[PDB]
Amino acid sequence: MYAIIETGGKQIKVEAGQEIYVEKLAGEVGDVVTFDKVLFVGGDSAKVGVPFVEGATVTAKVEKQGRAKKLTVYKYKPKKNYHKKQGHRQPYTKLTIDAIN
Amino acid sequence: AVPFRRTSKAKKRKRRTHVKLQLPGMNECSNCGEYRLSHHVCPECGQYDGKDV
Amino acid sequence: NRSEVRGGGRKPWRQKGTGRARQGSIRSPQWRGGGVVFGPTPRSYAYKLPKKVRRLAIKSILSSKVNEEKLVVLEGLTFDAPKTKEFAAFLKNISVDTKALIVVAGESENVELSARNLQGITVIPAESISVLEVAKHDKLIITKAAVEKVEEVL
Amino acid sequence: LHELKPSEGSRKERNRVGRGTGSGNGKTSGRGHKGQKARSGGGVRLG
Amino acid sequence: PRVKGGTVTRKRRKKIVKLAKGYYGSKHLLFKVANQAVMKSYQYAYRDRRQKKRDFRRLWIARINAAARMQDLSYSKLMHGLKLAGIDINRKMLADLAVNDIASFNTLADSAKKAL
Amino acid sequence: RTTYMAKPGEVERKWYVIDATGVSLGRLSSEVASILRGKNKPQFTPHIDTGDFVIIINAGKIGLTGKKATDKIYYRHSQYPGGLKSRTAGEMRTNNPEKLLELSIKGMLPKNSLGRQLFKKLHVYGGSEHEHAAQQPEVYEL
Amino acid sequence: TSAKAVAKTVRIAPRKARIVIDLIRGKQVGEAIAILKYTPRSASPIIEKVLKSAIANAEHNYDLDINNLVVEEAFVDEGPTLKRFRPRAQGRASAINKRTSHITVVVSEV
RNA sequence: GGUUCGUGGUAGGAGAGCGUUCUAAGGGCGGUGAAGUCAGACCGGAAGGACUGGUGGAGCGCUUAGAAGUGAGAAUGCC
RNA sequence: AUACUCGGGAGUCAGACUGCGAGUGAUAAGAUCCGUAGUCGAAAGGGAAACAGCCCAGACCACCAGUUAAGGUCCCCAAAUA
RNA sequence: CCGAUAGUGAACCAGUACCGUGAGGGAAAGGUGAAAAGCACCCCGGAAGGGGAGUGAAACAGUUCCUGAAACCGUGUGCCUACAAGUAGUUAGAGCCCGUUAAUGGGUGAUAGCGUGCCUUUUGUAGAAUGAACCGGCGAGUUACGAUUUGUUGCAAGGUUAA
Ligand SMILES: [Mg+2]
Ligand SMILES: [Mg+2]
Ligand SMILES: [Mg+2]
Ligand SMILES: [Mg+2]
Ligand SMILES: [Mg+2]
Ligand SMILES: [Mg+2]
Ligand SMILES: [Mg+2]
Ligand SMILES: [Mg+2]
Ligand SMILES: [Mg+2]
Ligand SMILES: [Mg+2]
Ligand SMILES: [Mg+2]
Ligand SMILES: [Mg+2]
Ligand SMILES: [Mg+2]
Ligand SMILES: [Mg+2]
Ligand SMILES: [Mg+2]
Ligand SMILES: [Mg+2]
Ligand SMILES: [Mg+2]
Ligand SMILES: [Mg+2]
Ligand SMILES: [Mg+2]
Ligand SMILES: [Mg+2]
Ligand SMILES: [Mg+2]
Ligand SMILES: [Mg+2]
Ligand SMILES: [Mg+2]
Ligand SMILES: [Mg+2]
Ligand SMILES: [Mg+2]
Ligand SMILES: [Mg+2]
Ligand SMILES: [Mg+2]
Ligand SMILES: [Mg+2]
Ligand SMILES: [Mg+2]
Ligand SMILES: [Mg+2]
Ligand SMILES: [Mg+2]
Ligand SMILES: [Mg+2]
Ligand SMILES: [Mg+2]
Ligand SMILES: [Zn+2]
Repeated sequence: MYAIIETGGKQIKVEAGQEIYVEKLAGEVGDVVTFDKVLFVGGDSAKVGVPFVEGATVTAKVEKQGRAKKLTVYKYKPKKNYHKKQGHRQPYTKLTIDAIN
Repeated sequence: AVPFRRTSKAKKRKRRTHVKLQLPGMNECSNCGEYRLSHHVCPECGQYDGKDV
Repeated sequence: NRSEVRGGGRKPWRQKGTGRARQGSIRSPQWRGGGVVFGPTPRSYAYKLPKKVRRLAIKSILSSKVNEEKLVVLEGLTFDAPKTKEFAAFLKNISVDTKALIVVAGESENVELSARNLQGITVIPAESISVLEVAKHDKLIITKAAVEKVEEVL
Repeated sequence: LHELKPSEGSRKERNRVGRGTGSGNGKTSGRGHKGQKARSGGGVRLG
Repeated sequence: PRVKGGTVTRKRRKKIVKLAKGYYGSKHLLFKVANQAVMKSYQYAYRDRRQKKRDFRRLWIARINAAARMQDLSYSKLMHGLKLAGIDINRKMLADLAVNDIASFNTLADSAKKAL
Repeated sequence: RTTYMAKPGEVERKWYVIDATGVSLGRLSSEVASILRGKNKPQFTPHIDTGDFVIIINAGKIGLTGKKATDKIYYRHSQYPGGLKSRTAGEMRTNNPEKLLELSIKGMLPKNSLGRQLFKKLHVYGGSEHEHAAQQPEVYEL
Repeated sequence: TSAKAVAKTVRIAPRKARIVIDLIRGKQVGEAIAILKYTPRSASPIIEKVLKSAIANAEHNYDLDINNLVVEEAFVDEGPTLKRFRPRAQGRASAINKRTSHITVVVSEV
């Protein structure tokens, strides 16, 4: 059994015991996160949300609050003496999925 | 008349694929026991193979 | 600059036709041994603030020594003969230990010589008490005789 | 002497022109393009 | 005091040359062409972060179109069906169902047919 | 992230036999180009080749609407001066129908190394018979 | 173990020396010497002495068997160039590079 | 501390900064290996900064402030 | 939700095309010269095959999320063989 | 204030070498080690050069000998490459090979999408306009004295000294 959940303005397919990186949630390293927004539930007896399957939660524990590997964002305009370097590290939250409901 | 662009290292190396020497055509003698050019006199023995000169 | 460097004078080659960059002197500043373009010229850096500011400053730095229990006041400070050992013994009695400015004013004699060969310690008559000299020294050791002289001016 | 803090606003850092385009005063160093006012010692007399 | 150019120039050029590692010939050795190559690599990477999002949505749509035509729907009918049905599953997710559990995708396409 | 990408040999390439009898040259061709590129499979990966093999039979009976039989000209240039030869679609359907469909379909495949691989999966026959019985080809309908 | 010999700063352009050194690289020392003997190049006698020095070094410093030796490495590195001038037409002088070579040969037992 | 409206940009105005050499003061590192140099998958929004290891064999950081020969890819630049 | 006044610092005084209104021209010019609006200049993105000046539309950074504009939906090539 | 392209043209037998009929022009070029302890002896070689042995903390300090960057030249080999149309990357991405400052790592890159160097100058330049062979060093708003305006500080109907 697997569920489709809406997190960080995105959707992800989650199976129990899977590790997922999402956009930064409120949480501490151990806190149990809940996902009320479950679009679909898989396996035997498929449940389709309209949208969201009424009273369906995916419970995950927070494994790491991190910033992704450094990206350099650089823009220039040839012949106009314009250049702009900017570093970026997108925050993320590592979750381990406990149970679909 | 003149090179429009400098030739790159890769391109220069590709042109030289063929600029090389061939191994000499040589074999060991019977008498001398040493190497010699076929169809030449062997100077180690001081003769033409086994045929004395 | 390019005028002061030896030689130059002639155009190294004709303006046109040689296929080279146009040049006016072998001492033009982009040339190896050429003149420097701006760079240091001898000048004075000296300047004084107004007298009242320079007075406020000496009064303030003194008050700051009193606010920090850094000013020690001696009844007198005299040595029978120049003896640095005696001077080092004196500083251990006062418990100075750090850098210290000693301000005397006549009567006191052989003090300058006694303390000339100590590394942190500087000795001045009371007339010469300057902001920078007080700033450069943790503790300020001043005789009563000196104190009167410093108050006479400020 | 190891914690001198001059009066806030009393000193500013001078502007150095012709040190790169990031500063905004690179290349033409504030003079714009060509004409008499772009030249060394260029500039018509006062009035 | 005189400040000679020392170390800072070498340190700055060598960083740029390192960012050109893997580039063909002179582009990974020489500061001037390395610097242009690196500037251009960043420009492409900025542009391709936008183009990557477009690229994947086109890939998902093609795969959904395939999976839906095996159910006698076109992509345009299926996505209309799901909108009417109220289902809000996005194309990345449908595309994954259409490859990994076609049984589930067929269930969603059933919901779509019902809404139409 | 997580989007599936077909690996070479992973997806099962099937053999299809398509009867061209009376279908527009295009219309036949656009459908086949899709089957070759593997656009009808959810496993479609743009950089791989997940598509099927196609045998076209009866290409001598392919359809040409209007006056295309006499007026659609196929051009070749040798790259010698004045070296432009021309054939009518009708003449070519009669004599080299294999070549007619190959030209038609080669224009609707990607113009790259992968597109050149796809074209090798196409087998056109003027008549009704092929020698690919060993590949157990399945009939396909348009 | 393996024996080295180098001829440092030989007057002989590296290119001219490399074209011959390429023939011996990996050969048995017996064969290599014959290749140098019957290869009619200016580099040949120079490379032969380096190769024979390598073999002497391998026989005297390391007691290796001179009947079981293959040329493991052989390379030519650029030495310091002698800069010369050739007077050309119209008073112009064109550069001449009298190039030098470091010829290294390494023999190994097998 | 939060709401709201913003954040394409040449000449150009405004601001805040990075780094270089030197001075002062303070506090440090260093033959148990300084600067330099080489390498790396580390850190910062940028200029940039570390850490580890090799080479090197004697000097060099840091903090606050000050002063400038203070930053190069282009000049048919000079060597 | 700007305006005005006074100060410090500028750059600009080669403009281009498109639409509309005129002149000059031949009711020619990617011509020239004004007026007026826009875009380019100094604007990346999508469309117009490619294409500064046209159509759509303004890039603070990240996302393998969504909706739309012009323009599109047989194949190249995303979407109707509606 | 400079620290060997700097500082004198000249740290070195430099106004030398060299150039010029002449007046005159005018360079390049510093660093073994604490100490020569400057490599006996053996070996290949005519020598040069090398390999051992030895000295030394070090000789990858070996008489132009502190360090020893880049261009450039080679040797070796992990991945790729002989149906391909390439501003050389970038995004997607198998396969193979690795294993780090251990973190949604490193090398390579079949194949797919996208993609007209940098600078200058221009209404407009991928430009069939300009400039640069490459690498390195050096190479351009400065100082003095006045003017003005902003900021800061002191004093204030006063403020301030110059020589
Ligand atoms: Mg003069
Ligand atoms: Mg030329
Ligand atoms: Mg000088
Ligand atoms: Mg500033
Ligand atoms: Mg400014
Ligand atoms: Mg600007
Ligand atoms: Mg510039
Ligand atoms: Mg200019
Ligand atoms: Mg102008
Ligand atoms: Mg102007
Ligand atoms: Mg969208
Ligand atoms: Mg003559
Ligand atoms: Mg914006
Ligand atoms: Mg802006
Ligand atoms: Mg230093
Ligand atoms: Mg400078
Ligand atoms: Mg240069
Ligand atoms: Mg016009
Ligand atoms: Mg108009
Ligand atoms: Mg302009
Ligand atoms: Mg645009
Ligand atoms: Mg386009
Ligand atoms: Mg442009
Ligand atoms: Mg839509
Ligand atoms: Mg399609
Ligand atoms: Mg000099
Ligand atoms: Mg030096
Ligand atoms: Mg050395
Ligand atoms: Mg072919
Ligand atoms: Mg091939
Ligand atoms: Mg060209
Ligand atoms: Mg040129
Ligand atoms: Mg002023
Ligand atoms: Zn014989």
